[PDB]
Amino acid sequence: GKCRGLRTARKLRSHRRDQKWHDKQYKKAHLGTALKANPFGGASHAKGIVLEKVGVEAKQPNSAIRKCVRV
Amino acid sequence: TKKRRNNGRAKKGRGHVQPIRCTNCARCVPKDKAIKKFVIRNIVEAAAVRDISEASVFDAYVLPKLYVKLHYCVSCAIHSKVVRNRSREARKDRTPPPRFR
Amino acid sequence: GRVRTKTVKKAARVIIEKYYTRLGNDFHTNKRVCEEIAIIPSKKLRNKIAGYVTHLMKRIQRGPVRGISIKLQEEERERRDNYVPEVSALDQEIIEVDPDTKEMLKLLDFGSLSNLQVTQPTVGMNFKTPRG
Amino acid sequence: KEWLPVTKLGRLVKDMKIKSLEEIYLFSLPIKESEIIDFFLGASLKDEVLKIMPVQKQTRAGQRTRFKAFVAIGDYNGHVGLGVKCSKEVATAIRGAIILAKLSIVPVRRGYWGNKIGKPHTVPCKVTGRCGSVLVRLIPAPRGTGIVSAPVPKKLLMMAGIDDCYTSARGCTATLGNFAKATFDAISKTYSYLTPDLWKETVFTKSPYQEFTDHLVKTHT
Amino acid sequence: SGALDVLQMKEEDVLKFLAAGTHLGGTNLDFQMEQYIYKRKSDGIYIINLKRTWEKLLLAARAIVAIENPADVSVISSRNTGQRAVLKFAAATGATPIAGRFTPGTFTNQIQTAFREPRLLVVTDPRADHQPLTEASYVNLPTIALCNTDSPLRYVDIAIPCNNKGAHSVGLMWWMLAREVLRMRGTISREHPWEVMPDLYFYRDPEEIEKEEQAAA
Amino acid sequence: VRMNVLADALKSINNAEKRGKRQVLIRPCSKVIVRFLTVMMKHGYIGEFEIIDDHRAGKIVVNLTGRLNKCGVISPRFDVQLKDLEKWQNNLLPSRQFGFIVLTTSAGIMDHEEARRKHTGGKILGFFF
Amino acid sequence: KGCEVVVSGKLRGQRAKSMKFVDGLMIHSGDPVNYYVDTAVRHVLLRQGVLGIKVK
Amino acid sequence: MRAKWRKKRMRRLKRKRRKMRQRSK
Amino acid sequence: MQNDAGEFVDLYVPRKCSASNRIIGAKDHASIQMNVAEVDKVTGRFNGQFKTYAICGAIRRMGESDDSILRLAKADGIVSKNF
RNA sequence: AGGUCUCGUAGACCGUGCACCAUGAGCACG
RNA sequence: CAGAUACCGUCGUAGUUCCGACCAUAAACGAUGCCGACCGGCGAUGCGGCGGCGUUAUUCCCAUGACCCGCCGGGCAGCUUCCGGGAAACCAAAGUCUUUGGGUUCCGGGGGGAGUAUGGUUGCAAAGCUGAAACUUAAAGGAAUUUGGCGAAGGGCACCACC
RNA sequence: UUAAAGUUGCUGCAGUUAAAAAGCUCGUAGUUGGAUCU
Ligand SMILES: [Zn+2]
Repeated sequence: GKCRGLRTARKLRSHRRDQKWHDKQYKKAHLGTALKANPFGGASHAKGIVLEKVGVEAKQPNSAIRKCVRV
Repeated sequence: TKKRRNNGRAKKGRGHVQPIRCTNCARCVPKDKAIKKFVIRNIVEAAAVRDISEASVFDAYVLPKLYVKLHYCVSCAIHSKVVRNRSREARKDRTPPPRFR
Repeated sequence: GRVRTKTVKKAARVIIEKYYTRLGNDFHTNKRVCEEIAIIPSKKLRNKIAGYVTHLMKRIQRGPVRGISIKLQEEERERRDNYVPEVSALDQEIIEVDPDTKEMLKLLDFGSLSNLQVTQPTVGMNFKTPRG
Repeated sequence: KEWLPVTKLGRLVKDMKIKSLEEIYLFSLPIKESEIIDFFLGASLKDEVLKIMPVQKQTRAGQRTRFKAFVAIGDYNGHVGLGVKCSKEVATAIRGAIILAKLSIVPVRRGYWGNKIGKPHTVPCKVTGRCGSVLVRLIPAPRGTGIVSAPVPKKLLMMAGIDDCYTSARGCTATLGNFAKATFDAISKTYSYLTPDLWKETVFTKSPYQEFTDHLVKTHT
Repeated sequence: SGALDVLQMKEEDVLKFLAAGTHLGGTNLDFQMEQYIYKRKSDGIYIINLKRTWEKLLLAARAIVAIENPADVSVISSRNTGQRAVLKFAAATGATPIAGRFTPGTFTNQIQTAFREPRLLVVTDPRADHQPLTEASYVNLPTIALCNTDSPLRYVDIAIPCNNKGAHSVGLMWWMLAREVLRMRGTISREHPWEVMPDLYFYRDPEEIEKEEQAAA
Repeated sequence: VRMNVLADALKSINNAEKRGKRQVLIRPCSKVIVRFLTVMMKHGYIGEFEIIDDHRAGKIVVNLTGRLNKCGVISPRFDVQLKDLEKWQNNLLPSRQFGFIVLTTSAGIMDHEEARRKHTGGKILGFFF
Repeated sequence: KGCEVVVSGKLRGQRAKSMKFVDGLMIHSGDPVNYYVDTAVRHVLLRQGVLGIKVK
Repeated sequence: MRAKWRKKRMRRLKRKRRKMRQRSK
Repeated sequence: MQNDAGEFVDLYVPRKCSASNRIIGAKDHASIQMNVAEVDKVTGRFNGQFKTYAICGAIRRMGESDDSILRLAKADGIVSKNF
């Protein structure tokens, strides 16, 4: 740290709180928007109903077509 | 990256320098950034000095000189061959070139 | 032109630095000397070697040496080194002494000597010619 | 088959007049040929190639690829060294790196942890090393701990004599040459540290170029 | 130099110093030369204390005679005023002279023909001969320099303060350094001078040589 | 402005130790500088030192000796327990076989070694090794 | 004193590339190239084409 | 595409969107 | 370096500088084994006595070592005190 | 009383200025 | 010009000028917060002070202004380096940092989305401050070498170039 | 989710050029405060 004083701790704690809040993975893990926008809803596995079968194209160096299912 | 120790000018404690206009161009260049040309010439130099010398009513009449000062923009200075570019180690020579002619 | 290559020059410096006592200043003598002491498979190479040997011999007898060393210690200037002049060129009866170094010698080991004299301070105006 | 010395130090080594390389390191005499090392030290010199990597510069002839080889040499109860050589062919680079590592070896001293009993095992203090942006720390360890590190400075530390250490690295460790050079610099700075038991006033013996002047004036020309 | 009164200014060494102009140096002062100086004279010339110069010369002569092999002393001169002096010094004491164009890697490249191993190095001027000093820094080689007031001080262990633009002072100090070395070695008695010629160490211009041989018989 | 005379003085003597100088000059003076350098004096790291006492805050001239690696100071003055002393010297001193750390005992200014056998502790000053 | 080999033709690929090793001194000009080096050119038959071998 | 004219076009788009919002309400 | 059992288990001790009391590494090639000779008290001739001094490389390359030689010689007694 | 003072050489610029530039179908081998 | 509502030329509104009322944005950059301590040299510059041969406002005497030789303190700056640092450009600070703590404000966490949406706030307006998310990506970037490529500047050679 | 992350840095990160010091200044809280008393 830089602000180095004996009788100060809440300035360091508030600065650490703001710098930890100003992150990416901590902001994803500690907000409800990332869990709301997740299709699984925070679950490892989920069940669904197959309704379409389609085929998507691959990227530019790798030339193939992949079989995928709309669920 | 950083090219020169200074910034292409001589401003060190000013911040703002009164801009001037170019001669060939009309660029608003700052005064310490523009290349300054001060040339001392006369009215006639070699093709008419003797022709005036035996056509003057005053003997030993010295020809008057013309004194002008030129301000050059950097693009106009390179384009008119006034100043060239050197290498990395040879850039830090503040001495003028030897004016032999 | 007649600019010769490195191998004839290197042979010439080697044979000059190795042989100086039996080496002469005549071209046809040192041609046969170089044929007696060295093996050359050509003929124009012999001619170039002997010509460069003669040129460097006349160059080293003309004046100072700068390209090679000396083993005979260049006797044409060593004899001039061996002359001892009758005057020592340092024991002058009058030596120009500034009074500042005179007062420096008042306190070191000496007083006033016969060869020491005091001159008035010759400062006219200044020093340090204008450069900055 | 038989090595001919080209230096005065090599001549005194080959004359069996000098006893060991201990006083050569004491007087900090430089070594320029790879025969003092295997003349004094025996067959304990173990070599391990570290990494062979290609470097290239491009011309009209495509690009010219050269190989840089890292190797380490040194006995397992004593000295250690490192060498870098770049050449065209791989085995020539290996032999050149082996020679250049054999020239550049350094002595180390080993300290204790708590009690000064038995043979020394760990580093005497906390030394460091710098190469580029690679920072290597050498924390001493208690007896019977083992070196905890990346594989390359761990193998340098078992081949360097010691058997227990704690290490910590900061920077771009993935470049093996800078990291190995920083480790070699850190272990080479062991004698460049003041320790309070060495506060006795030093006594100067004769220089190794001085006892045998009459020998060398008629032996070495 | 020794506190005993046997090696001092007797009668005429200071006279030779004042005749050679050794006491005066350059017009610029280095910050390492604040104690090898008496006082600046007028018109900006610095006066060198001759007692300290003699004392440093005695110390350098002690360092020369301290070793026992005369072939391990190497003297260097690349300036045009000092080729003759080191050759006469090497003839006097048996040192190894290098006069003109000291090639780099002489003490480092062990496979070339110009590879010599010295134990003591003497140089004429540190400013013009920085290349032998940085080369000698790569080995365990002490250096002795006849340094000037304006000369920079780096990789120098024994520094003798004197002017170097005058060939007379350089030749005189080389001659008396050889004199002190031969006196302290045990070949020259101090009760009588051994002085064969003080101008034997002097560099002469070719025009002066021409007029000297024209005037002389 | 100047807020700690001990830190500035100790940084100055560290800079002159790295610079190879023989004698230094500390501009201010206090008791704690005198006690800190006399702990070093009794531990043999530093030989002679002097004090130039005028009618103001005096100056200190120290005759240094080449037995010093680095001297450090910790700001602010942290609280040290008896059970936290080994925790400090494990990650502050370069080794446990040498190096000393001093602290403000209620009985004098004194190092950690005697503080271990006097069963006491206090606020910290700095370290030297 | 010196050696030189060169192999031309297809070598692990569709295209043909000239592959060469050098070691030692090589002389290419003058009269003493006539009575020092020895040049041998020979054709080598493969199942995919021919290869040329020149040695000096 | 330098940032100055990109910012100018984005400012014009923002002005158009805002003035559409105030004509709508 | 001594152990508890009482043996010099350190393999060698390196030299210390005589001007700054610093240590000399094994690969620092800018050190000097300086040798200075004395003279007899009655004749000023060679006697055989040496006084060895050692200078580390940073003292050379940093700019001044001759003054350290003067302090060492005045401490030894070769250079007279008046200077 | 003479009549052509002696020696060496860059002393060089100067009605001189140029329109007309858009695009790249791809790309090995161990 | 293929295509100019572009480079170019001739006119030309609002402004460019002043007085008062507004907004608070720049490469507002030394792209380097503030105070204080320590650590090399050199040569000049501007201010104030101090000391010392000599010349001048004509010739003798004082201090004054001009000039020369040093010194002190503050400031804009310049050259060199194994003090040291840095990824390197380079740096007397960007040094005194794993041998990590002098005191104290603001601020950054891959690249976009995006200084965007929304809300608040200020403003007549233009806009200023505060300031996301969804989604997408394995790169985006900083220094420095080798032929390269210049509608970049020079230098050299050639009767398959010229005179 | 933890260590690796000295990539949240209190120990223990960075802010000339890689992400970065408000355009500058004043100023209330909070932070830090010269020497000296056995
Ligand atoms: Zn213009």
